[PDB]
Amino acid sequence: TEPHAKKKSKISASRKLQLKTLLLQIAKQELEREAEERRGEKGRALSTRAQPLELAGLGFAELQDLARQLHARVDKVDEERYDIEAKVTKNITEIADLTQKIFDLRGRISADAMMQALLGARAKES
Amino acid sequence: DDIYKAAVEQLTEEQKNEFKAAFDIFVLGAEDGSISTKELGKVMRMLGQNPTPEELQEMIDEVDEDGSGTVDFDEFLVMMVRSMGKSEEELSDLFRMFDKNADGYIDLEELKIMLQATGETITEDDIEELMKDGDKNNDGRIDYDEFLEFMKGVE
Amino acid sequence: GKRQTEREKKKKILAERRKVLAIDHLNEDQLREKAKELWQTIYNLEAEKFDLQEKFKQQKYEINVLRNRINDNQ
Ligand SMILES: [Ca+2]
Ligand SMILES: [Ca+2]
Ligand SMILES: [Ca+2]
Repeated sequence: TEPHAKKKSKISASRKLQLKTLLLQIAKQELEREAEERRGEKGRALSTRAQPLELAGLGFAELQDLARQLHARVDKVDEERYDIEAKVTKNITEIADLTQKIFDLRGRISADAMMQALLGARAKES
Repeated sequence: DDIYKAAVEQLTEEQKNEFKAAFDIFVLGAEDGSISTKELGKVMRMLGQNPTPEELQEMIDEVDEDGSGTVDFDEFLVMMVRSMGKSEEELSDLFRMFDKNADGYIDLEELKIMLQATGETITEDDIEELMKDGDKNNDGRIDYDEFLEFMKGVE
Repeated sequence: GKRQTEREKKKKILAERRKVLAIDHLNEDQLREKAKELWQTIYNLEAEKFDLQEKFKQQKYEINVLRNRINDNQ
């Protein structure tokens, strides 16, 4: 290979660093915003999927039947939860495998001490 | 690179003058006024170190910006500051926030949107240079691995 | 093959998690509380289901990125 020009930039590395720092800050704010919005979404989903009990005016036998109905629903919802959990579990196995794959594909003396040795008393600032 | 370059920009003149005096010791007698593995080895051994030729070559390659196989004074300053950030999991979550269309890449539009959201005055040069800084393989976008290098050492 | 083992495992885990409903000694007031308790269980299970659905979506994103990284680095 032959030599080539160095990368040159219109802006200072000091400016780039400031911009990157601010970029990470706002990404972090957007992450908190996402979490808050997801909490809101969770509240609304739970309003629909698990609506409040109406117990007023149910007699003894009606209450016995309701408890049996709710207990049956517990079984059904647990089964649905299990099914999504099973998909999450399979994704974990896939994530672990792909993470290993990409890792594989991707696979002194300090200036202080050096300056003291080379320059002796002429090293002050450094 | 970026965090080291910034440290170099902030060196005082007297600091740079002292580094120049050190650089002159390294390059004494060199054909092209530059530090090759020959000069680097000589000085490292003078300093009591015993690097292999491979370690020597690697030390040069780390800071060589023009592929000369040698270290000039500007590259020497970077070598000096190098000789003295967030976790990957944390950066992975932040990456997702840049990636607004969820395609696994940060494009120029997504970078622009993020930069404007900072509240700083964003010039066209700010946008073009950051993208060029981040995009190592010249496809005009920042992939996950490029993003990690791009943010390396950023607080 | 793999399907009948996944199915029997599912049946086994759900069986182990199931509670006995014993309400036959309870009066009206106790039954109302028992109903509220079961409702809360359903609520908590739905909440856990929601968390898993959100995790699943983030996982699909992560998998897509990983697949792109692998393709680009081969
Ligand atoms: Ca060079
Ligand atoms: Ca994108
Ligand atoms: Ca790129």
